[PDB]
Amino acid sequence: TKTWRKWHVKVNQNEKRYAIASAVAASGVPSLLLARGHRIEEIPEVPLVVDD
Amino acid sequence: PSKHEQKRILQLAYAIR
Amino acid sequence: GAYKYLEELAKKKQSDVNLFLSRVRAWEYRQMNVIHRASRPSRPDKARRLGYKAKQGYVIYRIRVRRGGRKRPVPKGQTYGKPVHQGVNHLKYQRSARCTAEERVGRYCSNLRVLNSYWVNQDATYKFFEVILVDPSHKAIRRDPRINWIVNPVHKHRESRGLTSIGKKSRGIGKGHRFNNSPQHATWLRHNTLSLRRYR
Amino acid sequence: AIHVKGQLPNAHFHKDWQRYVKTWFNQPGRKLRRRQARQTKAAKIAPRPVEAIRPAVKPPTIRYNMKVRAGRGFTLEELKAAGVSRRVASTIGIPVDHRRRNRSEESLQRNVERIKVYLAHLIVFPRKAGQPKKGDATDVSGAEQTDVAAVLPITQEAVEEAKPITEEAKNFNAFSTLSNERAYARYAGARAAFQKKRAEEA
Amino acid sequence: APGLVVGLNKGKTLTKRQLPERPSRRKGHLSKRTAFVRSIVREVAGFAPYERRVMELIRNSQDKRARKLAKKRLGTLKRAKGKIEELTSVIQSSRL
Amino acid sequence: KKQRLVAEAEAVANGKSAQDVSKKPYNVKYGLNHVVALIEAKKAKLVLIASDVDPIELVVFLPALCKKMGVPYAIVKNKARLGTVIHQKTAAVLAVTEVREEDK
RNA sequence: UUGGAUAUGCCAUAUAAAGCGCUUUCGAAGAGUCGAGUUGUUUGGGAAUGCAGCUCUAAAUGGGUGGUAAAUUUCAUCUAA
RNA sequence: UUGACCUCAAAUCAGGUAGGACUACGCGCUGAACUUAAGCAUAUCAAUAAGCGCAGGAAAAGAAAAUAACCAUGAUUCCCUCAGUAACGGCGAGUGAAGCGGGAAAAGCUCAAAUUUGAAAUCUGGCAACAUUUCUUUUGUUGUCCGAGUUGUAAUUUCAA
Repeated sequence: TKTWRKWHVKVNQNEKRYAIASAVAASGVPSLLLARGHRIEEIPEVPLVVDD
Repeated sequence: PSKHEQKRILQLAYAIR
Repeated sequence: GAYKYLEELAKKKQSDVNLFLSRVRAWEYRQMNVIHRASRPSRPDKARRLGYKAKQGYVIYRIRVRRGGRKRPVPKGQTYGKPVHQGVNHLKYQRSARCTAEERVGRYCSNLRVLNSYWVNQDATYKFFEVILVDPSHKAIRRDPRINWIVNPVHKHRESRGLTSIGKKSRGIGKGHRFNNSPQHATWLRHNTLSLRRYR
Repeated sequence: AIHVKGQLPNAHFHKDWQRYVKTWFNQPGRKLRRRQARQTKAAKIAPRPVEAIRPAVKPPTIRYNMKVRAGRGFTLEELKAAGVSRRVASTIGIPVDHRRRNRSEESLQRNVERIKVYLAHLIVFPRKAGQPKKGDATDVSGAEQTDVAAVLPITQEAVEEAKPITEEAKNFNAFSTLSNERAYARYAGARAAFQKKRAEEA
Repeated sequence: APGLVVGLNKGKTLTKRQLPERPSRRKGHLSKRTAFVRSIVREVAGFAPYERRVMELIRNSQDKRARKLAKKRLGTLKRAKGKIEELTSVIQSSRL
Repeated sequence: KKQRLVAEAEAVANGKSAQDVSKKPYNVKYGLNHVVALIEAKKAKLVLIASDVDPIELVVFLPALCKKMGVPYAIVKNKARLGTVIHQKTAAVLAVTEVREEDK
C-alpha cells in the first residue's frame, strides 16, 4: 500500500449544497425521523424550534 | 582648520573633564 | 590613485613590460612550493577590488595548478561499458582550475575562509593563482561589519560548496533564459517531482 | 501492445518517479501554519497594516494590458510628484521600485493619487512621544489596524456606457483599415530600400 | 496605425513622458581621468605583437589583409574594425 | 600629534583661538595614491621614487606620469630610506609640494 | 525568566551629522575577463543552451541580450567579469 | 663597521583555529549498468545508483550585463497555470522548458575604482583599571605601551546614483 493513494474525493459544491438542502428537508418530515431511529413520538412539533 | 581633529579635540577635552 | 593605473596596465599583459614580468615571476613561482604563502598580493588592486583589505586577518596564498583537460582515472584507459563512454583523454573537469586552486588552498588552510581568488600567471604547464583568505577567529575581522558575514558557520568552505565567484560561474548560476538549468539538482528535482494533491 | 480505441499513450513515467512523489497531506497543516504566522505578524507589527500599499500597474502583454494589477513599489518619479522622499517612504510603509518608470502621464498620475490617498489617511506617530515633528500626527489615540485594500483598493478601468454615433465613425471601414495597416507595415522595409536605391540611381 | 494594433506606430496613445536618464546608461562614456590614464598606460606599455603586425599592414596599405588579421586575432569583425580605426588613428597621430 | 591635540584641547577648554594657535604643517607627502593624485593635480614640486618596489607595476608608470605633467622626479636608492623619512618601514614614493622660504 | 511601550533619573561637545532642492557642470564603475574558434560534456535550446579544456584575445556610449548562421543599419532593454 | 628594510626560517614562544561523527532535507564533483527501443551502436534508463567533498536549521538563490515588443513589467524562492506545450529525438522509442497571468511571502543593500592630506582621522595584541553577565563560566569599556598599516586602515560614494 502507498501513501499517494487517493484518500480525499471531490464533490461538486452545487451537489454538496443539494444534499445539505435535501437533508434539511428530510429533517422536516416526522416520518423520516421516526424511521431513522429518533424517539420523537412525544415532541410537540416538527421542526422543533425553541426560543433564543 | 581640520575638522576630524576638531572632533578629536572634543573627544580629548571630554576625556580630560 | 595608482590603482587606476595598475588596472589599465594589467589589461596590457602582451606588452614588453608584462611579458618580462611574466617570465621572471613564473620562474620564481616554479622554484617555490606548489602552495606557498604570498607576503603581499602581486596584484594589489586586483585583490583590492575582489575584497582584500590590507589589515590583520587577510592572507594571500599563491598556488600553481597543472593545466590541460582531465584524464579518466580508469586503469589502462578501459571503461567497461557502452561505446558512448569509452573516452579517456579529451574529457574536461567541470570546475575551473581557479576553482581547483581555491579548494586546494582551502584544504591547506583549514582555519581560514576562502574569500576570493585571481589569476596571476600561466605557462605551458601551470596557471598561477593567488587566493584571498580571511581569518574568522581574528578580532579585526570579527569586529568589522563589512566582513563579519564570513565568520558565520554557513560560510565554511564557500569554495568547496561552489559559493565563490568562480564556483558560481562553474555551476551556471545566472539570471535569464540562457541558463534555465540554474541550480541543476533543484531545477531537475522541481519538475521530476510528481505533485499529487489531496483532491484530484 | 496498443490495440484499443483512444489516443496513443504519453505517460512520462520511465524514471524513478516514486522516489519523488509529493503528497499534500500537510495542506491543512500548512494553511493553519500560515494563518498563525499571519496573525503573529499582525499582533507583533503594531497598528501598522499587515500589507504595504502597492502601485496600480498594467501587465506587459496584449493578452493582459487591458487589466490593472498590483505592482511592486512606487517609482522615484511618482514619489517626487507626491512629495515623499525615497528615504522616508520605506520608513512609513511605501515600497520603492527603482527599476520601474513612468512612460505615460496616466501611469504616473494613477500612482500619485494612490500615494496622496495613503498620505491623507496615514497616522504617523512621533518618534518621541509628545514631541510631534514634521509629518508626525498630533493625536494617535484613534490608531487602528486597518486594511489597505479597504482604504485604497486596486481599481479597474471601466468602459464608458452608450455614446452617440458620429459621422466620422460611420464613414470608417474597419476591416479595410486593418488590412491596409498590416500591408503598410509588412512592406515598409521594401519601400525604404526602394527609396534608397532610387536616390543613388538618381 | 496609432491605436490600431497593426501598423508602424501600433498601440494605445496615452500622452507621453520624457523618462529621466538612468545613470547606468551613462556607462561606456569616456571620462576625462580614464582618457588621461589610458594615454599614460599606452605610453608606458606600447602595443601587442598583433597590434604591431596590423599597424605594419596598414602602413603598407593592405587594408583588407589587416582587417582579416584583426578579425582572426579578436574574433569578431566588429571588434576588428574598431581595432583598425584605433590603430590607424595611432598611425595618423604619430605622423603628426 | 597626541601632544598637539592635547595642547589644543586645553586651549579649547580655556576658550582661546584654537584655529589660529597652530600653524600650517610643512612636511613631505607620502603614500602611493596620495602622491599620484598630487602629481596629477600639479601640486607636487619634487618626486622621489624607490628603486626596488617589489611589484614594479606600482611605480613603473610614475616616470612617464611625471614627465607628462612636468613634475621633476628622481629614482632614489632603496625603499627603506624613504620609509625612515616618513617614520615607516617602507615608502614606495615621496613627494615634496611645499617648503619654507629658507629652503626654497 | 523575556518583549515592546511608559514614568522619570543620569550620561551625552551638534564645534556635528542628515534628508530635500538647483547646477551650463562633472561623474572614477571590476581583463587571460568578455568575446571568438575549437574539442568534450551537457540542455527542450534546434547554425553550441550552460559548463570545462586548449588557441586567440577586446573595447569605451563601450559591453551584454533580443531563442536561424553572416555582413550592415537601426531600436529596445540591461550594466558581467 | 654597524644599521635600516625585504625575503625566508625556528620555538613545548603568546593566544586561537581545523579534522571526526551525522547526513532525512542543501550545495558541488565524479559517474555507470541492468532496462526500453520487442535486435542494437545514437538515444532511453540518467545529468540516476554507487563513489568523493562541504554545510545549515533550513540550505541554495537573490536586489537584473532580467523580461518583454505591451497602455509595458520589475530581486530571489515556492505553489497553480503556462504545458505534455515551443522544442529535442536511428524525428523511432522517447524526452521536454520559459515569459506572461493568479497566489504564498516580501526587504533591502555593501565594496573596488576619489587627495583626510591643515594633519592614519583606522585596527589586533600586552599591561592596568573598571564594568558587565543565562554565567565568578558571559561580553565590553577606558587609559597606556608594543605593533599592524601609506605597496592604503577609517570618513565620504555605488549608477536607483
